[PDB]
Amino acid sequence: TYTTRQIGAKNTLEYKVYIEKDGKPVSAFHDIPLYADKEDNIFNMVVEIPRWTNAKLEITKEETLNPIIQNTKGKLRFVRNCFPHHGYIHNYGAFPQTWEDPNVSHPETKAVGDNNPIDVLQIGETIAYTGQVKEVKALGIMALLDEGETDWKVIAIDINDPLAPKLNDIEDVEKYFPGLLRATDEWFRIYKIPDGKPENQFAFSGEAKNKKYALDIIKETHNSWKQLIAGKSSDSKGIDLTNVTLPDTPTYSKAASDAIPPASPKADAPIDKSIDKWFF
Amino acid sequence: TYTTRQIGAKNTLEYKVYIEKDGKPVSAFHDIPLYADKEDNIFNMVVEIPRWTNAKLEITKEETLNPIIQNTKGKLRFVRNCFPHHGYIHNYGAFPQTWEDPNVSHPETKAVGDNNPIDVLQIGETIAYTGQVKEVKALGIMALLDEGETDWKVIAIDINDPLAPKLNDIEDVEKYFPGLLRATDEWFRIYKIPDGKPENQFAFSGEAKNKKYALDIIKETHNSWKQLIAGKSSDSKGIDLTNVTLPDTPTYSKAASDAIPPASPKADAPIDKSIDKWFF
Repeated sequence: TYTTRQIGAKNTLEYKVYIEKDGKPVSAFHDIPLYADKEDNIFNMVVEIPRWTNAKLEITKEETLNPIIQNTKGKLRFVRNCFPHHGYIHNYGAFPQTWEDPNVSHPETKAVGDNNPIDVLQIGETIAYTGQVKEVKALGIMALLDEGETDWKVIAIDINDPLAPKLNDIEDVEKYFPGLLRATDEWFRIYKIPDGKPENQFAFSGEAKNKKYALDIIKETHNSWKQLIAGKSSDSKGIDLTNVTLPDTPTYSKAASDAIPPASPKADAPIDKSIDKWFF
Repeated sequence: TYTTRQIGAKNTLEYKVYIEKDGKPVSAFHDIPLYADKEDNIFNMVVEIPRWTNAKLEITKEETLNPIIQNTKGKLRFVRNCFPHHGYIHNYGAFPQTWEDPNVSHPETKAVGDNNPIDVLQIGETIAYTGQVKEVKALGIMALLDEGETDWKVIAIDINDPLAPKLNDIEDVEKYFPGLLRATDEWFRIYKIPDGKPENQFAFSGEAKNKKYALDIIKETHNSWKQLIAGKSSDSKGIDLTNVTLPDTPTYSKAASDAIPPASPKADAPIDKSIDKWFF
């Protein structure tokens, strides 16, 4: 996408993240393709959860979509610091341009699909870029069945980062990052534990596929989101489609950019000392 | 001790940390007792390595002692981010007022003793205070024999922090923080690995004692440092003893406080992206 605007905050509850594309705002999940960068190579992705971070920000329902500190009980959602590890490790992306239809769950995914786009986790040597739009190639794919919701795990890396031609499938890692697998598997369950959510239960007995399953899963991810733009296609379009990158959608308001107020970066808001808590 | 002055930096190489006691500077390892706070309870300690931190700062040879980013090869010493875990986890203290005499190693400590004071690691819910002088009670004690050097591990916690009357011995943790033990054991070895230092090899086959061994080990720690102040006592006094808290030492220059230039906190200096590296 390019650069983004920092809406001063980081927790408070006003920190509005807005990524900008070239010369003007943008829109993740919409104004963010994917199969870009050597169609026969990989694609770009967005970030909204740097490693070692108890914070969790998303992007949906706002206009152009943007990460945030999800709420629910009037307050920022801080992910527990599970004993093993720290806060949030893996980074997190969200191959924007896709949508996990709640219904349609393909074979081997009863929990059908969900709302939020797709979850992507890249093990890039460098930290995250809370909205940092960097490239990366898909490796393996992980699936997690939680609260009747078809969840999947994508493996992407900074194609530009070292270990490029080194990682091109699941097998690898084990040799390079032999401990990133099972390390991710659980960490997810307990992720809900200290919060009111016991375990989850990974799909496929608990095994993940390779890029083959990723590319496909990632492919049928955009299409499901593409065949949606159409207009009414989806019988349930609860979100902002508006896209100035598709003059073929009754939502091409290329004027929804200037409207976006200029960035207002303030300062990282202090986080309750409750976080940094190793929940065993 | 009280408050301290931040010598702007955090890495650059000018970040000079200087803790202040009440109304005036101080001196760790010297102007920092220990058996203070219910002689029949615990004692205070200093910090210089917050959890999840690849940075390593000490305090010795400067005047009043102060943490730093040890060098050796013209450059800040950044601890690897070993795969398992992150950067630096445990915090780290240094029951100032003691000294591990290079010679004299008691029975069960061939590698005799070393220089640096004593290493202390407290699992306080709250983060560290790079120099934060907080209380805490001693629990267990760990020893590590590396490069012919009698190293020990102290277990202290924010007596004020939760899990107080809960933790009072090694056994515990296992139930409270069942995973903090072995978690510390190694993490140390590989600590040198990605740097040029293979493994280490914990002492006592690799087992640690309880508070009993800690209190004693911690006790004979100060004495060894006390019987030193005397003056020449130690045949090798390579450091600054100057102490304005002991008008009984040819180094009681209570005037070494005003001299200390006022704090000059600047801003956290950017750290090479080389750090945040999970070395498997």
